[PDB]
Amino acid sequence: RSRKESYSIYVYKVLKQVHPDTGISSKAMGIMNSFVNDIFERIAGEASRLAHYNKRSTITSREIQTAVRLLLPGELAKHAVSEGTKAVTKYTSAK
Amino acid sequence: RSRKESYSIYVYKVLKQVHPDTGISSKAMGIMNSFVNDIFERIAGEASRLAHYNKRSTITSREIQTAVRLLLPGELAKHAVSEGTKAVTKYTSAK
Amino acid sequence: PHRYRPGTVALREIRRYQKSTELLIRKLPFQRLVREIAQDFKTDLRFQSSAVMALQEACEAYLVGLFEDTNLCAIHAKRVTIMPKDIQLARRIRGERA
Amino acid sequence: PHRYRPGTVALREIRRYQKSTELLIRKLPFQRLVREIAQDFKTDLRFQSSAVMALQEACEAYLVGLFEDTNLCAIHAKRVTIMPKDIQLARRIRGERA
Amino acid sequence: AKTRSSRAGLQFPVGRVHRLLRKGNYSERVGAGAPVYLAAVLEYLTAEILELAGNAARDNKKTRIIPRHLQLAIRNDEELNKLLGRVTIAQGGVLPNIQAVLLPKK
Amino acid sequence: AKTRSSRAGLQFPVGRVHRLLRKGNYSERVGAGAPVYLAAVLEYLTAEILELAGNAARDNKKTRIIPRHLQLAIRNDEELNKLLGRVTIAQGGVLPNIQAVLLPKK
Amino acid sequence: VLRDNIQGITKPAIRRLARRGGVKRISGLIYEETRGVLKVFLENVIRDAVTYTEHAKRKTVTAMDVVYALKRQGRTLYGFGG
Amino acid sequence: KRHRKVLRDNIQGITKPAIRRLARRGGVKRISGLIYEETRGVLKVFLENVIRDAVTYTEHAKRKTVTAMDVVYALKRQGRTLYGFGG
DNA sequence: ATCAATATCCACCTGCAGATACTACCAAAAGTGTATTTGGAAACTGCTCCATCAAAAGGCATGTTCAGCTGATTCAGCTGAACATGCCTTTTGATGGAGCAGTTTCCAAATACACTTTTGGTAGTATCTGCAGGTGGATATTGAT
DNA sequence: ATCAATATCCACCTGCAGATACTACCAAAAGTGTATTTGGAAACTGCTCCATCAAAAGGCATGTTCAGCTGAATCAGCTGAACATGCCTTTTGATGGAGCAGTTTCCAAATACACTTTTGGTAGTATCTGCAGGTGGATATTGAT
Ligand SMILES: O=C(O)c1ccc(P(c2ccccc2)c2ccccc2)cc1
Ligand SMILES: [Au+]
Ligand SMILES: [Mg+2]
Ligand SMILES: [Mg+2]
Ligand SMILES: [Mg+2]
Ligand SMILES: [Mg+2]
Repeated sequence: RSRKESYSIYVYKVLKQVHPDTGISSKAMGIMNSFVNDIFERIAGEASRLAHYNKRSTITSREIQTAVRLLLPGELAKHAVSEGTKAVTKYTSAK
Repeated sequence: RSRKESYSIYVYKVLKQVHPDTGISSKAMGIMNSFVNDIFERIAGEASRLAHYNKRSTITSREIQTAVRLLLPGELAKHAVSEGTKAVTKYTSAK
Repeated sequence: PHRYRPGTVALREIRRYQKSTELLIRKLPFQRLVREIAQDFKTDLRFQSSAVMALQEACEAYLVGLFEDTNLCAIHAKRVTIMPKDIQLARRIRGERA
Repeated sequence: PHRYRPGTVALREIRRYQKSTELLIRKLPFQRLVREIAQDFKTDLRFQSSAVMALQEACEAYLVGLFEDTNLCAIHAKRVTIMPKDIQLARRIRGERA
Repeated sequence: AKTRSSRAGLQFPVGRVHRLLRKGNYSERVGAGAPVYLAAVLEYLTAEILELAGNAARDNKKTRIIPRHLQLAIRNDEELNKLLGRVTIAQGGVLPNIQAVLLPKK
Repeated sequence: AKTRSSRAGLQFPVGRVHRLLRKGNYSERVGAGAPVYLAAVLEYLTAEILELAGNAARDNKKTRIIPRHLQLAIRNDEELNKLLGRVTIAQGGVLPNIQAVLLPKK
Repeated sequence: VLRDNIQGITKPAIRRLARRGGVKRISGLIYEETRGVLKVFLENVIRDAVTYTEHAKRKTVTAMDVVYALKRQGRTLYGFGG
Repeated sequence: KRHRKVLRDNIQGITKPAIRRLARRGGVKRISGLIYEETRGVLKVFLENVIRDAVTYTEHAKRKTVTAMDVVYALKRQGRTLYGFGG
């Protein structure tokens, strides 16, 4: 009965933007969920350590950004950083 | 001048118990300090994860115990679990 | 009758099994082995179907990976035939033992 | 005029260095190399001297460990001489370049 | 009432990411930008994989992404392969790859 | 006023371990037994290491434990060696070990 | 015709695994070596899985128990939850 | 005011004898002449990776000084945990 | 080379296992209004970190010499690849019930808060003691003969 | 075997860095004692989904045959060890200067928290279809001659 959350709604929405005529199997979707949760945990984990090392009680976008740089290879990091900074800009410039 | 705490005091007490006539260099003490901090984080981290996995918000001696069985190999686990069970049983019966 | 030369079917199987993703160990014997090993740690255990499958996916992907490194160790020694010493060297360097 | 045969002094050196714990790379050159590499990432950095020593202890322990694995790769090939291909195989199996 | 995702221009759920940061014991406090940034990062990486996996489906005359396609996408891209170097994709198989010295001579 | 270390039978500091568990963001709550059990495990392990290192000191005709003695103790014990298999002990060196084929003669 | 459970991992199945690993030729001693290695892997992962089971006060090993075990053994598996 | 002298080619300070010594500690009896450049290259990669992470922690903390702690945390991230320098 | 055997590729077809679509709640995001909390912005320290200069040794660079290791070559014998099929183990699908999971309850045990007490980490001086590094000088080890 | 060169061992012996010893010590913990809140064990049980098993399925155990791989043996070339010789660069230990980690005190901004709306997201349910296998026939690959 109880709710079992996942990212699949959102993975599917991003799939449609990227390949509008392409679908995805259930198994493939499980893998994509595992992927999001894994990277979530690695980034959050590094951000947590970063805050703790600097005796801060708060994880900000600056900890998320440094974590991304520590965790992602080169080109992926650059784009992830630019996508993250863009989303925070759009979010702020929005009454 | 701020207080930089360490486990030195306690490492030394334990040294005197096992080898009454043996000293320890400050570099050896540095290592022993890194070792305790390291094992603390590993046990605490396994305990944290384990509680989250079971939707608990409390880390009890039961979470520590399991984390110790996950982290330590064979005999060290067995002996560690005995000393910890016995420290709690004693602690509980001493108030 | 007609007879393929030694190695010709071996190559063919390499191409065939690298194209596909089906599990390559039969399910029941795997499941028995899992339960046997599990019995030494706790008796009267049941297993979700997906629990055993996750285990079989993990062992097979591990063993395939190990066979790749094993093969590199055989080739390093100017052979094309994998041996126990190749598996042992691969495990040693990986840090799985010794 | 007296000569040890090839291998005799090499074995003596293995016993000598395996017995001792001192850093084997000269300090000032190692420090220059750290400063050069860091400078290429970021200008105007300073280093605590213990930071540089921590890097040198890490780099030496990594290299010693790599040479053990490399040596096993040579011996597996029925040689006693380590070659670049032994280091590369060790690094590949370790997953440093897998 | 507007969602924080829609404000940030994102498909990934900012609110959920925020909650998952609170209740994961990562820190005592969470800044307002952090879930936005994190959600955008996860969306980005999701798009990148779905892009290359889609392409792999296309190459194999298929319109539905399966684990095989995810495996092909990940292991043929140098950066994704590194990010996911200690990860097993169930039902992924491996890349076709035969060592040269094993190919028949004549 | 008795310390919780004295109540529990312990040289290692229970209060300190409780506090480090709180400030580390491991969980919302910390049970009363948890730091007692953890301080004991920590004490056990350090006793184990110091026993063996003390022995390596004595074997090398020394009274003061240095990092080399800690390394010999760790690397000569199968279990401590596995527990610490991805750790470097500064100024530790290595175990004496020469592969057999490298020795002279036959 | 009784038979060990380990031996149910058969020469041809080990051979298929090798083939997916790109192996052309296989010594006869590999089959027993491989069985030993597989047993160790299963022991190490099942141990941790069951330890999670026992901690949750369950009698059924879940996919999640296996997934968490694999993760801490440095063998992260995607597609079965978590 | 002062500057800094240009740092170039410092990898060559990891000399042939220093590399022999490290190999000896690692149990090596005989060493091909190509090993020295190959080792310099492996060393450079390993240093770049650790320094990159350590400098990232420095910059995050808004310091100009790389601490032992920054190096220790960079080594830990890299799966090369080091005892003896804090933490 | 030619030529047969068999593997491999491609077009087309089609039923249904497994997608995508739709509906309808409702937990959990968002909105609102206070109630804490924090991370600096300025404004000072005392560090260490950098720089540099001089002396000295300890290790490094180089060239020579040839020991013995590597890699090529050849080859014989052993050892794994290929092979046809019915026996038998696994796969498939149908059916009780174990136990996971939903739900509710309630108190032993947790956090919170304001005192009181004690310990651990400093820093100032003082003393001590283990052992690093130097000294012969008695005991191996190696390699030429 | 025996002999001579030289590395190794070991044990005693003085300078001293690093260790242990107080002293005093205070600021931050840690402890003690109510007041207050609640997480999760306990108990009951609904309903997945798990173990078992009968009939249907199709992979593997087997023994023979010999292709071709591995490992042994031989050896010519040349690479890499050993060592002598000349001296550059590192090590060591000063000294000064300052760039900058590390604190502390005030707030303006930011984030938590208790309370209410107002959905977006899930489970359950209902349609829709991509493609796994199947066949049929052309073509490539392999191996024999
Ligand atoms: O990182 C790898 O994946 C890797 C694979 C193989 C080798 P081996 C090697 C030896 C024979 C055939 C094929 C490969 C090697 C490398 C350089 C020169 C000579 C031999 C080295 C590295
Ligand atoms: Au190789
Ligand atoms: Mg004792
Ligand atoms: Mg001495
Ligand atoms: Mg030749
Ligand atoms: Mg088809």
